[PDB]
Amino acid sequence: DVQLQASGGGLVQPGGSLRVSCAASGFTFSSYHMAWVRQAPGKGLEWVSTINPGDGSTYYADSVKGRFTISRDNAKNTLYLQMNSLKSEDTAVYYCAKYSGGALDAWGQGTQVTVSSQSEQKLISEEDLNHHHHH
Repeated sequence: DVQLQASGGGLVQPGGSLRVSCAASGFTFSSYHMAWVRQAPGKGLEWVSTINPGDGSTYYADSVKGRFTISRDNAKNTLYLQMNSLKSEDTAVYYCAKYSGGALDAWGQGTQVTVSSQSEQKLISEEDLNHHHHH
């Protein structure tokens, strides 16, 4: 009936910030209930945050109320989340789903989010510079 897709996972450091999103297709956010779930190596998925259309009543998994930020657009069909104050916990796969009782079903694709340290490598071997050249 309703299928959604999530992505935008990146590599951050313990205490950074990651902006992930989930483009749904089938209904409107400012009318239906949605949430952001996560699944670490294996696990069984966990509802991190849930947003309510209209007033704005927000609910979290408690251990993420002051960790992740669940927000969305009333006219764009998308679910965004801010991954701040990491602690090797955010490292998992997040999905977006509609609320229908007290648990999420998760129909998203699966955004791979990971947290590490000293991973600024990118391989250049040609001086990245900054703006000392514009061809």
